[PDB]
Amino acid sequence: IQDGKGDVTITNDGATILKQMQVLHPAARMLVELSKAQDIEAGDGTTSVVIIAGSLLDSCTKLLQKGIHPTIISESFQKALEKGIEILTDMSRPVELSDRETLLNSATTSLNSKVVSQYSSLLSPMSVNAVMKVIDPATATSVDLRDIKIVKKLGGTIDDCELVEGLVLTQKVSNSGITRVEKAKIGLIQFCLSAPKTDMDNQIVVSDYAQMDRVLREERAYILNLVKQIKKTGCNVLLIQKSILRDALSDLALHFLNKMKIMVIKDIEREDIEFICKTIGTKPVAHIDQFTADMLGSAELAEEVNLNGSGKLLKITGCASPGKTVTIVVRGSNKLVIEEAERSIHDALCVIRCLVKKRALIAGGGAPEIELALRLTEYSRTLSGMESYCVRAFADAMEVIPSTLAENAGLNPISTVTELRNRHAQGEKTAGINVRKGGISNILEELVVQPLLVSVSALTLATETVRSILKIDDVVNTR
Amino acid sequence: GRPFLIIKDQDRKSRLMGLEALKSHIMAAKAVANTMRTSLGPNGLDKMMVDKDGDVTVTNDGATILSMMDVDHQIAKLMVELSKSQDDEIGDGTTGVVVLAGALLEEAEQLLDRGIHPIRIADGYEQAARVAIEHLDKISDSVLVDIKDTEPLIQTAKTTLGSKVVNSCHRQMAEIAVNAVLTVADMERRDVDFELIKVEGKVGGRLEDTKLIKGVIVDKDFSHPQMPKKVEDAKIAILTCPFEPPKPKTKHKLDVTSVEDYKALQKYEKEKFEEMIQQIKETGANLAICQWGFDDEANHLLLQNNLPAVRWVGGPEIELIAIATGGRIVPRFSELTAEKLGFAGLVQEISFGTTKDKMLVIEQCKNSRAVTIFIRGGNKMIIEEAKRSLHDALCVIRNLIRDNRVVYGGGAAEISCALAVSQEADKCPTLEQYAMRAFADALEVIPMALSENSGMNPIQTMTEVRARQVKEMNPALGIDCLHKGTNDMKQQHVIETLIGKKQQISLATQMVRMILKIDDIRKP
Amino acid sequence: SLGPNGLDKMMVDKDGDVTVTNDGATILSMMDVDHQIAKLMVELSKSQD
Amino acid sequence: NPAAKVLVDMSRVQDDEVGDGTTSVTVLAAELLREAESLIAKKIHPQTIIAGWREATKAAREALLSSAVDHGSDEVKFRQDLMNIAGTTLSSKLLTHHKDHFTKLAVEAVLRLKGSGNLEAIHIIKKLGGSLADSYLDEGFLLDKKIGVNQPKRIENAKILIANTGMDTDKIKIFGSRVRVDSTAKVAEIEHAEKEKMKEKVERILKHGINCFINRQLIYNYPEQLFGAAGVMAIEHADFAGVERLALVTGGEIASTFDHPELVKLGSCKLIEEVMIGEDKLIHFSGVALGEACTIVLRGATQQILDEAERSLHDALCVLAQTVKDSRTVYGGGCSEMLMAHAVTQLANRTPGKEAVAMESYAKALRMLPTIIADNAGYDSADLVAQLRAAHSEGNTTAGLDMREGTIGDMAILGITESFQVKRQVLLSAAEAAEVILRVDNIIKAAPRKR
Amino acid sequence: PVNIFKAGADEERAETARLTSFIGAIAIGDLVKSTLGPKGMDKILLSSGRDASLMVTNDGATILKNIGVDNPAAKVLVDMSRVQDDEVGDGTTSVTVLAAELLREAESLIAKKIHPQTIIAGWREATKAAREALLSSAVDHGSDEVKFRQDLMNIAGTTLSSKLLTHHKDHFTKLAVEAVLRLKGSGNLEAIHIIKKLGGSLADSYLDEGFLLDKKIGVNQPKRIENAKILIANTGMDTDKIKIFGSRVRVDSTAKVAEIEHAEKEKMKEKVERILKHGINCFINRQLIYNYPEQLFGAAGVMAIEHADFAGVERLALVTGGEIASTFDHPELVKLGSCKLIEEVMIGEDKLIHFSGVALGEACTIVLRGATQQILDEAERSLHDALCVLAQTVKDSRTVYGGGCSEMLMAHAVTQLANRTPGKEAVAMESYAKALRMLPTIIADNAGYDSADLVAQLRAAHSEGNTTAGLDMREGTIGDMAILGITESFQVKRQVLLSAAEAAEVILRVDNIIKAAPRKR
Repeated sequence: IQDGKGDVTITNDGATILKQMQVLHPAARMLVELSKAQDIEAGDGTTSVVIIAGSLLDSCTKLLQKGIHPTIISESFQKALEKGIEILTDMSRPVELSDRETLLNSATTSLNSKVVSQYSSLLSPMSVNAVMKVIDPATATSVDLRDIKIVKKLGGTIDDCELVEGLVLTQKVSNSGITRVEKAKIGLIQFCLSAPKTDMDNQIVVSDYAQMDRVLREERAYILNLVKQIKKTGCNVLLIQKSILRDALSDLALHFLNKMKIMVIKDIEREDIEFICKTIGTKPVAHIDQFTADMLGSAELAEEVNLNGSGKLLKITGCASPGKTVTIVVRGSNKLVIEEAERSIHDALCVIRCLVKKRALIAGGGAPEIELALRLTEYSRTLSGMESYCVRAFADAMEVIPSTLAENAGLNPISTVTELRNRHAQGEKTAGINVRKGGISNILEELVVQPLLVSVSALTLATETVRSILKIDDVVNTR
Repeated sequence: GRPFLIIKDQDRKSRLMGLEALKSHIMAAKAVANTMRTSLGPNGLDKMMVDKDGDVTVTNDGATILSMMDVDHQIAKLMVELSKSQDDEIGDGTTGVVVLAGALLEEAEQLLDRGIHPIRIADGYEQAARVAIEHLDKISDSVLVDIKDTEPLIQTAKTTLGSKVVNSCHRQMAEIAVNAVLTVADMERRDVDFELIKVEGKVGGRLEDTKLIKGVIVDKDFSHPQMPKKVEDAKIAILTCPFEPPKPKTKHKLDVTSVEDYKALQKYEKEKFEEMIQQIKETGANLAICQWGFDDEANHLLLQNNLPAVRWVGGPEIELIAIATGGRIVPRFSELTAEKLGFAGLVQEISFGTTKDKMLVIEQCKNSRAVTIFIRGGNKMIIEEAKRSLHDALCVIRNLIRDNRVVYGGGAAEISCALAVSQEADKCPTLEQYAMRAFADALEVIPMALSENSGMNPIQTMTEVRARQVKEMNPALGIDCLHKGTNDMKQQHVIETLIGKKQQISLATQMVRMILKIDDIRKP
Repeated sequence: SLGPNGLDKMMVDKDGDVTVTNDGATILSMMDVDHQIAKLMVELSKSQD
Repeated sequence: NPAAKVLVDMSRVQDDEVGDGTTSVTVLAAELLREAESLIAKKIHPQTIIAGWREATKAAREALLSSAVDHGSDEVKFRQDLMNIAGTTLSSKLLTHHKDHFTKLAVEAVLRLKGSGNLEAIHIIKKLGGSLADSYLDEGFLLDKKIGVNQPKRIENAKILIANTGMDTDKIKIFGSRVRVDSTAKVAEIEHAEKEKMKEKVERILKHGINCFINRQLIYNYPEQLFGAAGVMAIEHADFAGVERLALVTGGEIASTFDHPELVKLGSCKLIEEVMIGEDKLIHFSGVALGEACTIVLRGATQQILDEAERSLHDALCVLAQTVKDSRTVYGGGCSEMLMAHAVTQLANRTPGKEAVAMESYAKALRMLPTIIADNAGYDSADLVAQLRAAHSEGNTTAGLDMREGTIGDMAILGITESFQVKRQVLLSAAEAAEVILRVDNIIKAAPRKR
Repeated sequence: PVNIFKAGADEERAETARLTSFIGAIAIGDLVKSTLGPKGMDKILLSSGRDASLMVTNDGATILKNIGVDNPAAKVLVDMSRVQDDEVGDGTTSVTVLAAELLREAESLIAKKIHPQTIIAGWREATKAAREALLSSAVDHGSDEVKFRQDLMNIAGTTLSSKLLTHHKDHFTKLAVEAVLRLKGSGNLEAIHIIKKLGGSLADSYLDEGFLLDKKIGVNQPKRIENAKILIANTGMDTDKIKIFGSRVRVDSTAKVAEIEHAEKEKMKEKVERILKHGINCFINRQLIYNYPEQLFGAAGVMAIEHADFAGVERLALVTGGEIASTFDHPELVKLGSCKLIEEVMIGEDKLIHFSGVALGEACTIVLRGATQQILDEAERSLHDALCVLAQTVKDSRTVYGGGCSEMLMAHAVTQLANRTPGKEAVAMESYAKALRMLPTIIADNAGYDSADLVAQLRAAHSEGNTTAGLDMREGTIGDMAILGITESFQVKRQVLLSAAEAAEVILRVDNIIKAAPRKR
């Protein structure tokens, strides 16, 4: 993907792809918003969902030439959705968060459709370990992505993308002296280490020549004593929050810290400090009088580390706080592989989040669609009338996506459709499409699965979207 | 390597290739087929359209509609060509065949998105057309038509006029058309050339006035308007030369070297004139049929000779007069004799009253060969509509010259052929059943659009009619064409041509097979 | 417009606002007047109001 | 719009047929389409409307023919009906303002027809000025040409022969002849020979002993001088219509051969002399043999008055000829309409199903016409239409809207007789055009023929 | 005979003006006539200069909101729809299509050269008679709890037919009812909260047994509290500037400045202790707060909530039993908010704070986990309309009959009046009555039934005196809604008819459209 501007993007997830296009047609916008919804609730699967919606649209087109009224057509839509709920429910199974292998199968199947899919050997542990460090294996049923922050860095290779439970800082030690202390002491400051200024204007007026030297020495001693009270705890690292209208770091105090051998880092963003509180357990200090060991944490080893010859970045690790936050570095050839790895990791994370959220797994491959089609045909045959035609249309619409699965895998669509129809028509379920072999096979030994919520949301939102669209009948131009 | 001009002027050069080209084909063709939907066969409407020069022409004779369009895409021009072909072949289904083609390509575009080579679809369509035409020939019933029985032909034309406004009277036209065909037909050769019929129309009057005249009509008045106006049974002659003295077709310079030469020429001029008068008066023919006009001296002489004649009569009308009168062609008075003269039944002058036109009819007591059809109506649109409709009717009768040229239409043939196609296709291996079923669907497209055009609840109509004609087999159970119940077509008796539907099927199948193949495109 | 059964006038200003009324001054004021007698009479009806 | 062209063409067809009601058929078609758009806005199958109107129109035709009355058994009643219809036509146009002065005059002209069409036989002359009352129909015949010098100035009881001959150059029918001599004396001889050939031709014609002559083509100077040597009246080149009119009124022949001085019939008249008409000269032809063709004199304040006068009187002449052709008439405008509406309504009582509302819409569409007539008059419509519906529902089939005032009265005594043939044709044509235009489903404009 | 207008200034003082107004009005009417009855289909308002912003809507209020016109009559009707939607809710569609039909009547009448004042007077009298008849038929309830509840259920169910949410009517209408129950008879509209969270299904939505907040918490605030003593505040707490100005710090040494800083820290701690003297377990701040107050609060360890909303804090003060305070000298003269548990909840992909077991439940919070933003927007519009109708029917307990029942009732009453009325007015009123007959007709047209048959049957039934006769929209038959349960708000229909009457009055009394010369653009 490239726009009219300078940047370019490469993508393999339908959601973001749809995001890049902008179309002056309402239907396209409707599909884009549907993809947005599937992302927010699931994150992935948009690789298929919009095509499924278009399949249902062409399916109902033939009924529309048949003359069925849109209202009855909508009622059949609702009923087909309701039936498909239990049809999906049929071939599900309970899952466990203790066995890692089903979890890894879920993650890898989620990441079949990513550019870094061949790199699953290294990446499958990464996202999974990211998920456990956030929530508990016990009763959680609620996962936040903002518990996790990922840093983007150019250069390096994909092999350098690693997960650590520590805190990474993009800021640089302004002091070129002490830059690595093991078992150091950590501190955070909210206020500004500067000349004492008042809320209103402050004017240190001078009416004598001795007053300049007097005030200079007095201010030196003042800043000295403040930093002495700071050092009184024996701290070894100080973080100073980013400040505006005032310098959070003092040059004279900078020399003082250089003398006292403590790493100095300033200009830290306002928000993720709480992340830091969640990361290393540190607590802010807003006044030196407040200052106490109660808002001071402990660390094992923190250092400004090199990127193998690609710059220096600040890392913190080894803190005893049982935090629920993580971070991952990403390296690669150029920013494009960075975006690809980022989106793949995000898809894996959201997939595992939903899996723990709603613990219900459904086999992918080919068995689900063909089971849908078979059961829905035999349901259509049971309800004669314009209903029967609509339901047969539903049953024939679902086979579009597996036809693509055959096609884009270098296979004839119709032959594979016939084979899956025959195999699953004999009661032989679990018949999945094999991308590698190139045909229908037991999807269980193919390790191709996905959570129930993925397909449930897919078809439910598709059905409601189609119903709203057919409820849409007129357009008027506005400004 | 930097891009370089290989093809002359690649700057203004536009190429399309692959599945997207087929997408463009199918979308344009579906749009056209749906454009031409609402005039189907026995019952429909008429689409009105104006051309570049600002002429109003409306009909359901679909070929005219497609011909008078300044369309843009090539496939549509191909459609117009196909329509012209079918019209010049039969004259009915001028929209039926194009809607069928649109249906076939609907099926083609559906199966195309299933990932199959177009060769498969074309082969399936060809086999299905084979089966459909074979059964259509098995189901048509032979009609024993003789020279004294006309009722089946009357109902044939009556049904044919369905959806064509000429069904106002709906009865007399069938009779006059059958009579005209019988009078003009060459039975042994089975040949009827329509150049023998002067299809004419004049605005005003009513559709009741639609008549057949067993003779000829001429649109020239008396050379002497004071001369008596009407004659009963007469004898005519046809002279292909004016009444001027014979001058050769070689450049001639006649010297006059003496005054007595002047007297000789001024005497010889008249002497030739009255000599011609005596020649033509001797033969006894009442009428003279000339082509190039002549001088007023002949007019006054015939006034004193009381022998009617006309002048400036055009070529084809001269020939038709000669054909009807039974005589031969007399180039000059040397060939003039009482033998080759043509006997007249009666000749009379009319002016259409209020009008200032003059028009002579020749009605023959003895046998005739060239007849004339006259039209009275509402405007030139009415006149042209009646002309084209009756002309298509004449084409229908000419096709109907033979027996077994009729099968029950009104859409029932579509159900029957669709059923036969499905029955044959079901007992087949794969990779073909899809295309054949697609052809079957294209077949029942016609009754669906029929019921739509009638305004009947479509899907239930086709369902019930199909069940009725499946449980008991007959070629006569088609949907309501007169919309009054009685779907058994052995009562309504939609009586329409066999070869018309067969040719429509063949044309549609060949044309879709053709269009399926154009997969790579190039425009400037 | 004269009479208790008068037939009011509804018109638009230059900005796109709809005004319906029956009296003279409000009509004449927001009526676009180009001729100078027109403006004189707008003044006149406004004074009468 | 193509429908607009269709309407103007139905108007031209109705105009060429008879006239004086083209407006009526146009209005009726438009109003039918008004109810048509209304009913299709009530979502109705068009074929149903078409069939309903076809049956209703058939029934109305039968009823109206049943109401048709024949006449012409006598002279006074039939002539009175002719003045009636003439004046009724004059009401539709402006001629009403002096319709009386026209009416009887017009009647006489149609008397001179005596069983033949071609209104071109009737001649009309316009000159600016005068007055409409000053206009009158000639008691004879008129011609508009000029005469030579050596011809006389006043003649009577002339004998007339018509010709269409070439006497300008004596062009010999053979082209290619040429003089091949050397001495110009031979040229003088041959020119004297040509002049004497023309003299002998003039002798051939004059052998008929006619007293007056007309030739359809140009009378050349030498022919004119020879005629002056004879000293008789000869009329120069003219048209085909003029010579046909003269042959009708005098019973001569258009002669182009003159070897038979006694085998021809000579035109007859009694007085031929010019009349200085204001600033114009026209020759007066009184005592003509046959009073078949006539010349009408028109005068007016503006030429537009003359143009519309000629148009309207041509329309009136067409209607008069049409009613002379068939003496089947009906009662005045609207009353025949309203009784047809009554019959269609009675069918509506008999008409079940959905076609009933379509055909009753048809019925009120018909009933709309007298409403429009009343509106054009300037009188209340609803009261008159309801009251006259009551009147025609009681069997009083002769009452109707008064022509003099906005009241109701019998037109039998009022004198409004309506030509049955013309308006039955109008009804048929309107029905046909309406069904044709209603049979539409699709308008597709082609290219505008890019310049 | 002389030009008098500015370039671009137009005046049509003939029937062309009324022609233009009428065609614009019809263009309005047909566009919306597809959005009526239980058979309506929705429309799209597509944009090109608004950076491709689209909204799908069924209640024509937004439709007339998003379209302008040069013909001033169409804008007049747009403002009429504005008014109608300002009163209760759905019926803008009704009143607009009714106005279209009445102006079509006016077209037909002007087609007979009639002075319009006759029409005006006749319609005045017809409207008076119709309003009197409808009031005489005003059916009232509320004397019983079950009867009133079922009346509200019938009104809500009938109203959801006109919009999309009918697909889960039983899961929506009833739910909305309890919302207006939580109003406890208070006239406030701005207590119900509207929440849109794409993802999930309209059936996945629910009405929580409490309240929710969508603001960030302080740096160190507990995640969960029980039996919360709740206080709401609006002061500085942002280093609490003294509010006095024209006062300057002007010294010669910085030790004094240090003491001033220490003193301001102490003063802020004093403010914190002033607040804590009252004693709370949950604090609320309508606005932001600074790091030092946050450290003091963390020392206290209580819940501090920052940067709330004025309407939301008003709602929550109504809800939890407290009121907002700004001075804290009185641990004795304040009422404290109360809740059972305050916990954390993750909804959609957004973080909310959950009030469970609130001491009171006055205000309402309706979460919509729909499937698209546009469907969410139209769902919130529809629920706003439905809750407005619910509040109005709680206000006035009198109800009426729909399905044309009351409509044909007034139609037949006007019919009888016209029968006993002489002059043109009668048929005009009859046509006026016929005008009313078009309204249910179009409803059947939305269904696409045997129109004339149904209209004839209803007129016969109402002439017979069956005053509960209506149209069955489930099958296309004629029945009694008292069996079916099709009841509506008396106020709604009453004001619909009255507003339509006055709109027709003003529109018909126009004679000359004069469009001023455009300024520029």
